[PDB]
Amino acid sequence: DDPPPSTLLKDYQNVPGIEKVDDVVKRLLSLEMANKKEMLKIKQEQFMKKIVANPEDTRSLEARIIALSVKIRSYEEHLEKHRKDKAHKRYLLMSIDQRKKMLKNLRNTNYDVFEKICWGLGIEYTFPPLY
Amino acid sequence: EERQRQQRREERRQQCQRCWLLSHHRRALRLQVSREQYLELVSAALRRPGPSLVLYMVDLLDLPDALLPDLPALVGPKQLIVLGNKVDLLPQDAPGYRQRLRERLWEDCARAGLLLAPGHQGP
Amino acid sequence: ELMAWNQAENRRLHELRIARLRQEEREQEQRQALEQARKAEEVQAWAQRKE
Amino acid sequence: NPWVQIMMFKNMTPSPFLRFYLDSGEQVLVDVETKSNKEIMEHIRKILGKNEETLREE
Amino acid sequence: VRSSVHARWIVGKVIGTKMQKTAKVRVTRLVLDPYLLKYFNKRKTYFAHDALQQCTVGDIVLLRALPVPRAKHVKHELAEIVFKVGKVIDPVTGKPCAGTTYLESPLSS
Amino acid sequence: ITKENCILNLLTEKEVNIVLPTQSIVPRTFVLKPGMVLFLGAIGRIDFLQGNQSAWFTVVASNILPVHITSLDRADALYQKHAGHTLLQIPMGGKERMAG
Amino acid sequence: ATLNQMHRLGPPKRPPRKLGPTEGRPQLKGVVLCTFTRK
RNA sequence: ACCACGAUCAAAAGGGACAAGCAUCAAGCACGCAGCAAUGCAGCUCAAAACGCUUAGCCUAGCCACACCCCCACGGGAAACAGCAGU
Ligand SMILES: [K+]
Ligand SMILES: [Mg+2]
Ligand SMILES: [Mg+2]
Ligand SMILES: [Mg+2]
Ligand SMILES: [Mg+2]
Ligand SMILES: [Mg+2]
Repeated sequence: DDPPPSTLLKDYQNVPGIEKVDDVVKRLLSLEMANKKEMLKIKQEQFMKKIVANPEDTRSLEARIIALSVKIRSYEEHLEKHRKDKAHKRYLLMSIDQRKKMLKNLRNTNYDVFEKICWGLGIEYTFPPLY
Repeated sequence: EERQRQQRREERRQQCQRCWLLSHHRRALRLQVSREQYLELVSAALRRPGPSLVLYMVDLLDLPDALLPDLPALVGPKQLIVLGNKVDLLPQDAPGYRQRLRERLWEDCARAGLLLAPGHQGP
Repeated sequence: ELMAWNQAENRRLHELRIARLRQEEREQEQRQALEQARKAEEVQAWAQRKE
Repeated sequence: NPWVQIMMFKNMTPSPFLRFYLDSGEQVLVDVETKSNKEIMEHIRKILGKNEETLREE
Repeated sequence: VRSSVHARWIVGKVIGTKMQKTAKVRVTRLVLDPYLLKYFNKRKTYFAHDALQQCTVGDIVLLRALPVPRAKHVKHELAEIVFKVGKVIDPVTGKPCAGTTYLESPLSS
Repeated sequence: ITKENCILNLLTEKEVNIVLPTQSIVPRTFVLKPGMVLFLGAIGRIDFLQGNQSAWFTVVASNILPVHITSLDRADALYQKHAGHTLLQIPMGGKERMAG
Repeated sequence: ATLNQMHRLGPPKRPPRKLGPTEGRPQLKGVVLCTFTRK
């Protein structure tokens, strides 16, 4: 599910006094009047809060997996409309491959975080075919 | 057991209601009759004028075929394709034995009063 | 006796490991202090711009 | 030592080490971090290597 | 004289757990090429009895020969798990680790 | 159409299974001089006699039908002794079957 | 070829030597069928 | 030893190792596990060469296999020097 359109942008969510503000400025500063990239940023921020131990550390493998997952969701939403977009088809298939690679590395290094990631993002890890 | 696995290999190289109906399938496929019984029962339907074709099948091992001269009465004056079966069970005596078998079938048809009209013939 | 000697050598290397890691902890503390100062300055500037 | 199973592991632990499994079930751990390869040889020879005298009797 | 099984102690990686209480382990030995005089890994599959079903694909395990084979191909039993997949504890310092980095510092204790 | 004058009519199910080849046939060549006899199972026999010189006989039959070569004088006795049984595997049933 | 490739392929395998007119025998006995001359 | 304690020697059985060519032989088709059993699971080998065809006595203080043929030998084919000398 997407964030509500009334949610404030990530950059305008900790500014002091944002609750003492007129409705019109709230609309101007919401996801209703921004392109899709802020909504994806909000999704990423929510997942980082929900899954990882340190939401601020973005270089960790779990953070990269979450980022690639939101990107993959974006590609699937895009291809649901542009069925003949071969470039974005390539991008989606590749991104799935590297997310599988990151999941393999996380499994081999940190199993607890791997379980948490797989539960939080609804990812079913599958072992590669032998032939 | 050994022959069972062998016929499995040959098959590989080839590549309530249902129960009793499959039984009927086997029984109907296995039906056989004599020659004169054939002439008096089955030839009537096969000599109905119209568009028709006969796939006469002959066992290559069991040649000459004594049924071949009797075809004009059995099936009638209609198109006929002779199929030599069980060619895989024949040793390869020399290269091109298959052509020799095909020719031999052709002269065997010729000896009987069968018209040989292979390929394009005319209007 | 040889196993006892191996255990003693392991303990000695463990003490050396503790010394090295305490050193590394101290330089890491001062490094992260400097880096956190930089991050604090950046955060102040950015938050004020958004205000 | 043709009959001894030697096996390798890469980047599984923060520090390098050797582990010997004996017939009795005992395990001997030898930390080799900060050590030179010659030192590793001398250490393993000392702790689990046949002395020269035994080789001479053989 | 303690067992009829040739291989007494062996370390391997678990490659299969689709059996009930039996783990399929891959054991690597070094074999000298007689011509090149270089050592190459030769692989052999072993079946190890896992009573508690505690093996996961990818973990490094140690196997001990049974006094006698319990089955056609089951001749060993899991003595221990040397390296649990993704849950390795540094034997030198005794701390959990993730690859080459400490999950918890040795100094925390 | 059922073939008249066929051995397969006389044989039983198992005997028909043995006689009818199921795998590709392998020839069997035998050089015979005048005064010798070839037995294909208990079903076929050939006596060679009054021949100016030797000859070759190549049997094309099922690989599980035994081919047995003998002299003319011993052929009859061998046939009576081994009709049925295992040396000449077709037909089967001992002397009970050979009565029919 | 790298060491791994040579390990995979293995030692070179000389093809079996060709038999000549004598089929690998010093001499052969023969019966003359006809005599002639060639250029 | 001769009373066996057991040594020497060495079968059957369990574990391991053990020739060459051909992938124009790529799939094998029950080849596994667990349970006292009943039964349950669906598994096992394989491009690091399984399965298959062809070739050859071998790793020589010697060893293996065979002993007219049907691998075997109750039975049958049939009447046996691959023991020495000899043809
Ligand atoms: K033999
Ligand atoms: Mg034995
Ligand atoms: Mg030979
Ligand atoms: Mg014998
Ligand atoms: Mg002699
Ligand atoms: Mg002889």
